[PDB]
Amino acid sequence: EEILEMHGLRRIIFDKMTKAKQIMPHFTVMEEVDVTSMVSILDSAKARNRKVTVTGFLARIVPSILKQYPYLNAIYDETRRVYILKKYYNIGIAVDTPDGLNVFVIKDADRKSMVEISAEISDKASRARENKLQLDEVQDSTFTITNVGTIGGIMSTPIINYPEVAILGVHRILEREGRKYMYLSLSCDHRLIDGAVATRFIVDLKKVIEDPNAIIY
Amino acid sequence: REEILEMHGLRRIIFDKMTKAKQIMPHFTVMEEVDVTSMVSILDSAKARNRKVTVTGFLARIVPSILKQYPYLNAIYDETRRVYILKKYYNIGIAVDTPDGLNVFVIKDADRKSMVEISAEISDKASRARENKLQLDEVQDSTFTITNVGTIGGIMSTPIINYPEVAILGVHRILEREGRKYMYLSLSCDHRLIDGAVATRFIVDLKKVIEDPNAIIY
Amino acid sequence: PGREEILEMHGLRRIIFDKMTKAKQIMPHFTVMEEVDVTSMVSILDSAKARNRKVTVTGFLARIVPSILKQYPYLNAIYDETRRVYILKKYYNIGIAVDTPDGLNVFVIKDADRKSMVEISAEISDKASRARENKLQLDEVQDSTFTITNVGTIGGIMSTPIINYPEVAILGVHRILEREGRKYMYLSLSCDHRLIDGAVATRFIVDLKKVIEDPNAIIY
Repeated sequence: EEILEMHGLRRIIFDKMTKAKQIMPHFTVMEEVDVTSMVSILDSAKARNRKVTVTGFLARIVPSILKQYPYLNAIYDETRRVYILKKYYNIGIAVDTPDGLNVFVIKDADRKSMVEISAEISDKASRARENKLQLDEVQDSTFTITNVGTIGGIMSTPIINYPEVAILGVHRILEREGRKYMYLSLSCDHRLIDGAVATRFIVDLKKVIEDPNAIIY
Repeated sequence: REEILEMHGLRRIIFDKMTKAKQIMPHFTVMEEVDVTSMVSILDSAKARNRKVTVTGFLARIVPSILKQYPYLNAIYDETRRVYILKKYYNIGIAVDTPDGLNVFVIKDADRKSMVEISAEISDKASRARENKLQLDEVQDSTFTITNVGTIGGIMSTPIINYPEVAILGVHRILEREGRKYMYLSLSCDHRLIDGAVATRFIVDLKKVIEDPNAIIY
Repeated sequence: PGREEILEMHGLRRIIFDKMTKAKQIMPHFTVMEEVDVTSMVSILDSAKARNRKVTVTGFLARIVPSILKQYPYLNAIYDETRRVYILKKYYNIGIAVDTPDGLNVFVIKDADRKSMVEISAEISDKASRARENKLQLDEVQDSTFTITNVGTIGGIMSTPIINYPEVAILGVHRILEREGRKYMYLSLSCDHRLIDGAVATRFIVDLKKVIEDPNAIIY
């Protein structure tokens, strides 16, 4: 039988994942989303230009709804008692590497359009796998998105990249009937993200991916 | 540019008691799918003359029934480790949203109460709950808890049992398929008292009823 | 009104209390799930319920899973109590979850990679039927490198299972469905989200979908 000891990166996640579920009791909701109009919005932007990914695109909406449900992007402090809510909506997106997991953070989302968000993610990925991500480039996420939905899955119950308060679960696009669906999932600090507040968000995010001719306004 | 926001009356009460919730009770939570077709037209008819009732208050009536079949799930955790205390009355925690936070109220002795007596209650217990007029009377010895979010959204959640009880039951949005109307159900519980198996055997033995309410007359 | 009743604790009950308390105490849990075209499997079972009793879903599954624990070695491990340790295991000894009157028991198909479909399915009843009668021996309940829990012999679409501590991964079997015009079923995974990352976890079950997905090829 072969062993090892906890190495560099694998060390960071060991201690941050223990912390994560050590401290924050998790609650998770899932919602079906008609990503049909979605798809053809991506299959149109792939032709007439370049880029956008399912991931990137979902990162363009996510802030604007964090804006609306304020409690969803805070972090939890040293101090039991307090919270620091956040008003600079910028996201992290977890990538697989060789050495381990990662979460580069694309700064103030709600100001880089969709194309950009999605080249940002690649520059930060194709480097993530080289692990040449300057330590600047991994801080200050108000909130995080995780997509297995490239590698597979249909539904996940993620662990909240601490010390954020929420994270979002992206997945494989599945073909039931004749319209393309994808389940999303949200896990969040149920010390503060209550019954409704939880859902009420995912349902709203749902509500947009499910009518993007709107996003325009 | 940030915002402090500590906590208040309730927030702080929920904080500690969610901390305390999922700190001791390890969580198995399972989901079955229910052909709630035959339940919906039950209700949708009672609108056309019977005044009520509600998806919840309906589940609430059957729920106790099925508890008496598997005692372990209507059981409260305790003080010292080493102690179990299952109860044999039935008061069901059913928890609405407020602007203040998550409130939870218990329909005392639901096993004696009527589909309507239940539902015509949850209403006057929750119109209050948001406008914050709810007596201590209305909030103590719960035996188990049900939590409808599908009046809002979602297909399935991973809800967290209300302490110190031992199981909980999530309800979520109702969707068409064939189109018969299904919706997913979920119940989470303590994996010390409720071995995985027997919880499943609870929701199916619930699932079954929701799919044969004719046969609720037993 | 009302009247409660204080119900104490026991050998096996209290050992479940423990394994469980201490399961989620330190295994911070992740869950993921895919859906399988179990339609091409399920029918295989059906040709062989006719001529060669028996073979199950649990049987079928048990005998594929290790060959997929081979590809990703990271989930076939114990979790160590000099804290920071590995014990990535390299032999496969698959666990099983089963309801016995007294409480949840587990047992192990010693060396799964060496046993054919039937033999394991023989062994499972020859142990469940004996855990039920509470006559199951100390060397049979040990050494599990990984465990499967089936509930869809009673129900469930999908559940978040709890690892048999101190293993490191668990796979959760469910009922089949009949979507249209196909027979699907949800599988589930739960693993220590440290010694097992984000992707990997799914990347795993997906390759396990893959070889339920086309059994026709699993002659070799």
